[PDB]
Parts: sequence; structure tokens; C-alpha cells
Amino acid sequence: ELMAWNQAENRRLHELRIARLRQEEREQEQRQALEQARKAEEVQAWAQRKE
Amino acid sequence: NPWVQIMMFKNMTPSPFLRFYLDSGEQVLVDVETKSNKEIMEHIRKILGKNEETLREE
Amino acid sequence: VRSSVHARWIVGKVIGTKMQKTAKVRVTRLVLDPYLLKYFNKRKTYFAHDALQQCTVGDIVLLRALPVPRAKHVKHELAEIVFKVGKVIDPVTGKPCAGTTYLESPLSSE
Amino acid sequence: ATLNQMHRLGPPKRPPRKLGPTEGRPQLKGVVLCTFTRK
Amino acid sequence: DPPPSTLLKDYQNVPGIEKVDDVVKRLLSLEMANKKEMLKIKQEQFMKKIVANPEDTRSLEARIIALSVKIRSYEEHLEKHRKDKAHKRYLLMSIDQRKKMLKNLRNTNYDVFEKICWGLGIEYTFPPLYYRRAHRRFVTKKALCIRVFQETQKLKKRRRALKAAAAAQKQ
Amino acid sequence: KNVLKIRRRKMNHHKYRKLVKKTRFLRRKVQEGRLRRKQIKFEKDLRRIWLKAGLKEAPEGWQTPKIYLRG
RNA sequence: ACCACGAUCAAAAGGGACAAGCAUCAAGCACGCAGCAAUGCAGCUCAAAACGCUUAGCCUAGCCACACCCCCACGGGAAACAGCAGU
RNA sequence: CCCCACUAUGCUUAGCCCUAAACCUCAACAGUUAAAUCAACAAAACUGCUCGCCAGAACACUACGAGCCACAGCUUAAAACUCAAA
Ligand SMILES: NC(=O)c1ccc[n+]([C@@H]2O[C@H](COP(=O)([O-])OP(=O)(O)OC[C@H]3O[C@@H](n4cnc5c(N)ncnc54)[C@H](O)[C@@H]3O)[C@@H](O)[C@H]2O)c1
Ligand SMILES: [K+]
Ligand SMILES: [K+]
Ligand SMILES: [Mg+2]
Ligand SMILES: [Mg+2]
Ligand SMILES: [Mg+2]
Ligand SMILES: [Mg+2]
Ligand SMILES: [Mg+2]
Ligand SMILES: [Mg+2]
Ligand SMILES: [Mg+2]
Ligand SMILES: [Mg+2]
Ligand SMILES: [Mg+2]
Ligand SMILES: [Mg+2]
Ligand SMILES: [Mg+2]
Ligand SMILES: [Mg+2]
Ligand SMILES: [Mg+2]
Ligand SMILES: [Mg+2]
Ligand SMILES: [Mg+2]
Ligand SMILES: [Mg+2]
Repeated sequence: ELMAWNQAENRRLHELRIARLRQEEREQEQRQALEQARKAEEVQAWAQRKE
Repeated sequence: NPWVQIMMFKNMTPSPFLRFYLDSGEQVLVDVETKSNKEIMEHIRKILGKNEETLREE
Repeated sequence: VRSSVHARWIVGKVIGTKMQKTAKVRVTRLVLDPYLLKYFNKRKTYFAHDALQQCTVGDIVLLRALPVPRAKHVKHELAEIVFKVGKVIDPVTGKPCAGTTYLESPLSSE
Repeated sequence: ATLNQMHRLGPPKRPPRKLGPTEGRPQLKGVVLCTFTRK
Repeated sequence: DPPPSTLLKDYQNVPGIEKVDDVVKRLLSLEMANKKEMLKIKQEQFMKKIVANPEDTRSLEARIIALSVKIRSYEEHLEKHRKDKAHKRYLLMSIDQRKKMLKNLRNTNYDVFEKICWGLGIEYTFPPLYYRRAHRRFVTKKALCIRVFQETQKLKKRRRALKAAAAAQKQ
Repeated sequence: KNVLKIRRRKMNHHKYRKLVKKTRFLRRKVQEGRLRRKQIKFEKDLRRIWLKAGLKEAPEGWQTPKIYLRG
């Protein structure tokens, strides 16, 4: 009974983990979008200077 | 618990967890991410610790 | 279930694979310093039977006691490789990881 | 010292005590060879 | 080494670099640059060949490749400058730092550790368990103890046949 | 600070260097004898090994080298 | 009593644990593994102290060791109070 | 000590030797400026953490052992006698 309760507690913590990881991807994607934009301008600027 | 082997492992996985190995061969995985140290002690006491009655008898 | 070997279950790190079908495993235990009352690691070497020679130096293994020793120094067999060196599978999620980073996201399989 | 150093070195070891002229004994028997005075 | 005609890493992706005069191609090639520019081309070659993301320079793989290029440059430097103690120190320190990187990559990502070793031609070696001088007395004695062991093994095998032969005669 | 401790060390080292200077020919004869005994002690340690292993002579082709001579 | 199909007590064997000082004792020198065997592999211990030297009966409801000496005691040296009283 | 002459040597090349008052006489890393500011002087006073090192003076940058291209050497480094100081 205690092993089953521990397996159920792990499943509960896992559902919280999956919810926590989804919120981190949405934030990671936002950051990754800006960094790519910034990185693209810095490349285009660098490319124009070399051209 | 002087005769229970306790071994620690740093930064091997993304989240912290305890794993107990029993003489039967069973393994007990306890996820401890987000839990305080007091809750971790209370958790393993419940699932694998001797109750107060068993200790009083001894 | 009975065995003449004192250490029935022990976890350790493989530190040698140069013997045929035998892995040399360093097992550490916490030992209390009576004066300092601080715990320090105490390491002991165990030879473990590895029939399939699947143990690699550096992986964390679980050793089981044999009913009777099979050799002068071989009193255990490899029961399970807990953490394969550089190929760890996260037990909490079941996904492969490299240190504190996931190699496959837990969100892939929901 | 650090705790790790104190653990590794262990408890202090006293120097083995130096026996005196009686060799750690209260008295000794002796045979007089010569008598003289010292300054 | 990359060919001298190879363009610099900065001018390789400018539009129209293939239609410029030959003189302009010489001035933007490795031939007209210092050796450090050739090392940037070498590093990029190994990155594309080994790492999954050639633009991730902060991964443990990229650092091993970057340092492996520096290590090779020191070796070439010391081939011509054999009394340069400053760069001999930099080489030995760089080899030690890469071994630490390889140790940490082997423990965390073995599949990537194997690709780094194959790609860079590194034979990973485990460190010795003990660090102590092998002086003349020890070197000589250890050699004698191995010869004594080898001779004892031969004698023990000639005590198996004689016993076997005598046993057969009884029959 | 004063240099009184250095002065004690200074005289000890001067007198030692001078003592070694005066007796450098006796010390050289003593050092030669010690190296001979050191070589003999080394040869015995190797002979003990093959004798305790059951061999009656040194391994075939083995000659104990002189590991303490200047050469 | 006998059977004990056991309990108690407790050898041998196997696993584990177990004094002090000296590292100016730093290497030990066969100390490992696999195989039914043949035999094969070349390993095993060690600065987290191997190997070695020196010192000491011990953790005292008591235990260990010894029992004139050669660790042993067929044999030999030799003729034994470290049982009590005694010299 | 002062004057003159001249050598080893200071230079190069190739090997050694491996020492210094090799000393900011401040170990590495991280943190703090509020507590008591703090024996003194030096260089304002401290905390965390780790390694190295020390345990009266003198004997002793010594003896012996071991290692070393070192052989009038270097490294490691005691004890006995002695003192109530240093
Ligand atoms: N001696 C070893 O080969 C060795 C092996 C593993 C760990 N260590 C660690 O090194 C430290 C010094 O150990 P010690 O006091 O017994 O040696 P030590 O300083 O007395 O030196 C004795 C021997 O160990 C070597 N040694 C010294 N320092 C070492 C170090 N940091 N790492 C490796 N070898 C070293 C020396 O060269 C010599 O051969 C300790 O922290 C120890 O745990 C040493
Ligand atoms: K006896
Ligand atoms: K100074
Ligand atoms: Mg003096
Ligand atoms: Mg027994
Ligand atoms: Mg030491
Ligand atoms: Mg000595
Ligand atoms: Mg005694
Ligand atoms: Mg008697
Ligand atoms: Mg007897
Ligand atoms: Mg009596
Ligand atoms: Mg001249
Ligand atoms: Mg000049
Ligand atoms: Mg200076
Ligand atoms: Mg330091
Ligand atoms: Mg003193
Ligand atoms: Mg000196
Ligand atoms: Mg000296
Ligand atoms: Mg000497």
C-alpha cells in the first residue's frame, strides 16, 4: 500500500512537471525568437560591411 | 541506519530523486524535485520508516 | 535467499574491466569520524561477475551477493547497471539526459 | 586546519615520553667508582 | 591544412565573391592572411564535421574542437621553436584542459564523446592510478620480478608433462 | 627585524662547508664504500626474489646492472 | 535417558569487522580472473597507506595466547613449579 | 678596504645543475564593509571554502636512509647529550 502510494505521488509530481515544462517552452520560444531576430540583424549588418 | 549504504551522485540527471534498493530486489523511486528537505524526510519515513509502535516494542 | 556473503546489495562505480567476465567496482560508504562527528566516504573494492562483459569503467552498477563466492575475491554478480557512463536515462521521466539537460524532451511523448 | 585535513591526519600523536637517568624507575642500585667535587 | 586559395571565413558568404577579379580573390584568401585566419577555417571544418549544431560555440564539443585547433598550432610552433618554454607550457596546459573536457563529455554524452574522438583523432586515455618516480632501483627490480615470474611459469608447465607421462606408464 | 637567527645559520653553514672542504678526500673514500655496499644490498634483494620463487639461478640471460656507479 | 528430525551450546570452513608508533618501511613481487577440463587472459594490492620494521596481552560478568625451548612437536635439544607452599 | 694588470666568469651554441632575502616576507577561489576597528608593528578589519604547512630553544640548510646527468652537490630530514628560556 505504501509502494502504491509512492508510485501515485510520483505520477502527481510528474503532471506538475509536464505543466511546468510547457510554460518554460513558451518562454524559451519567445526568447529564442528575439535572439534570432537580433542575430539576423547583426549578421545582415556584418554582411553589408564585408560586402 | 549505520548498515544502510548511502551513496550520493551530483548533477547526473536534470531533476533530483532518491532511489532505495530493498533486499527483495525491489526499487523505490522517490521524486524530490520541488519538495523541501522536511517533506523529503517525512515522505521516506512514511513509505520505508519504522512506525513509532514498532520502535517502542524494540 | 540465504548467502554466506556479508554485503547483499551494494551500489558502486566500475573502476576496472581488465579481468575476464569480472568488473572491479569501487563501493563507497559513509563512516562517522568519532572525533569530528562528520561523515567521510570510505571506499572498498568488490569484484563482480559480469557474464556478458557489459560493464564500462565509470558506470554506476548494482551488485548482488552470490550464494557462495565463485572465486577468491568474486563474491558478487552484476545485478543492474544503474547509470551507464555518458548514456544516463532519467528514472523520473525515462528520457535520455546529458548531465542536468534533457536530450529528448519529456513533452515529446506527452 | 580544515576538517578534511584533520580527518586525514587523525588525532595528535604524543611524542614517546623520554625516560630519565633512572630509565623510568624510582631508584637504582649503584657501585661507587670514584668520589670528587664539582664546581 | 586548407588550401591557400581558400577564402577567409568572413568573406566566404558575401554575394558575388565568385565573380570578382583574381587579384581580389588572392587578397581575401588564406595566402594573404596570418596563420590565425587558417585556424579559424580549420575550426569551422571540424565543427561542421562533428557537432550537431555548427553554430553552438558554448557546447562542450565546440570547446574541445576549438582547443584541439589551438593544441595543433602549439605543436607546429614547437616543431620550429624547441626551446620555447612559454609555449611548451601552453601546449601541456592545453592538453590537460582538453582531457578534462573529454572526461566531462564522456561522463555526460558518450555518443557525442565518441564522435569527438573519431572526428579529431583523439585516443582517450585513463590517467594512472599512482604518481611516483620509477627510479633505477625500481625499474631494474620490476624487470627482474617479471623475468622470475616468466621462468616460474615455464617450470610449472614442465612439471605437468612429466607427471602426465609417468601417470600414463602405470596403465 | 634583526638577523640573529640568520647569523646562527650563516656560521653553521660556513663551518660545514669548511669541514667538508678539509675532509673531502676521506668523505670520497667513505662514499665509494657506501655505494659498493648499496650495490651489494641491491644484488641480494634481486637474488632473494628468484631464490624464493624456486629458481636455482638467475633467469636465463639476466645480468644485474650497476645502478649506482657514476658511469 | 533413547529418537530428537528440533532446541541449546559451539569447532572447522566461508563472508565481514577488529591496537599503537614509524612513510627516512613506497612500492609489494604472483600477490588475479575465466574455463567441466585442456588451457587461456595478464592481471591482483598500494599514499583513502599495500609491503615492511618496532612496541604492546585485550574491548575485563570476562576473553585471547602460551604451557621449558625448536611458531608446531613425528623427531631433536634436553630433563622443565608461568599449580599451592617454599628456595 | 685604496690603485694597476690579467684569468675563470658575465656572451653565443648544445647539454647539465635546480638554488635565492626565488620576498607585496600578504596561499588559491568567493564574499562583506555592518559588527568589536584593532595585542603591537607591517599592509584597514573580517567571513565562506580548499589545499599546503606549523606545534619551546639549540643540536639542524646537520647525521643516516632514499632519489637525482648532481660525486666538495641538491631534495627530503631526525636522534642523543644540553638548557629555562628562545
Ligand atoms: N600518491 C598518489 O599517487 C595519490 C593518489 C591519489 C590521490 N592522492 C592524493 O594526493 C594527496 C597527497 O597524498 P600523500 O600525502 O599520500 O602524498 P605525498 O604528498 O606524501 O607524496 C607521496 C607520493 O605521492 C605523490 N603525490 C603527492 N601529492 C600528490 C597529489 N596531489 N596527487 C597525486 N600524487 C601525489 C608524490 O609524488 C609521491 O609519489 C592526497 O590528497 C591524496 O589523497 C595521491
Ligand atoms: K610456544
Ligand atoms: K622583499
Ligand atoms: Mg652553530
Ligand atoms: Mg570459527
Ligand atoms: Mg607524505
Ligand atoms: Mg634516517
Ligand atoms: Mg610482550
Ligand atoms: Mg619454569
Ligand atoms: Mg610448545
Ligand atoms: Mg609458585
Ligand atoms: Mg675572459
Ligand atoms: Mg648580445
Ligand atoms: Mg625577485
Ligand atoms: Mg595553492
Ligand atoms: Mg623545535
Ligand atoms: Mg642552502
Ligand atoms: Mg645536506
Ligand atoms: Mg647521504
